Amino acid sequence: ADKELKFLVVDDFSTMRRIVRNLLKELGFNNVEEAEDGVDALNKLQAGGYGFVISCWNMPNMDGLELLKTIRADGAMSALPVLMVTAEAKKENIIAAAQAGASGYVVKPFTAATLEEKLNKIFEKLGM
Repeated sequence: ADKELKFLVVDDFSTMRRIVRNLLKELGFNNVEEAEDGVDALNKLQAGGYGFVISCWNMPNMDGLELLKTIRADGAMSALPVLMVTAEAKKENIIAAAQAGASGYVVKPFTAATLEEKLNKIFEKLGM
C-alpha cells in the first residue's frame, strides 16, 4: 500500500481519534485528518484527496452507517475504503455494515498489529 494514503479518522471522541492516528503513525501512515461526526466527515471528504476512511459506528447527528451509505452512493468516492470501528461486536451491526459495503469492521480496543491486519486485507481486497 501507499504509506502516503490520506486517511480520515472519524469519531466524536477526540481520544479515540488520537489512538487511531497514533496506531496508523506506528504503521507508517502519517497522512491523517480527523472528523467528529458523519457530517463533518462528508464536508472533509468533499474537499477531496482522501484514500481511506476509518469510522466509529456510533456518532451523533450522522453515525458510521449513514456516513458509509452516503459515501457508497457518491459517484466520486463510491469505492473509498471504509473500515468501521466499534466497541461492541453485534451480529446485526456487522451484517448491516457488510451489506452497506463496509470494507471491514474491527472491535476496539485494537493494537497496531490488529489494525495492520485489517488494513492489509482491505488493501489486497482492493488490489491497493
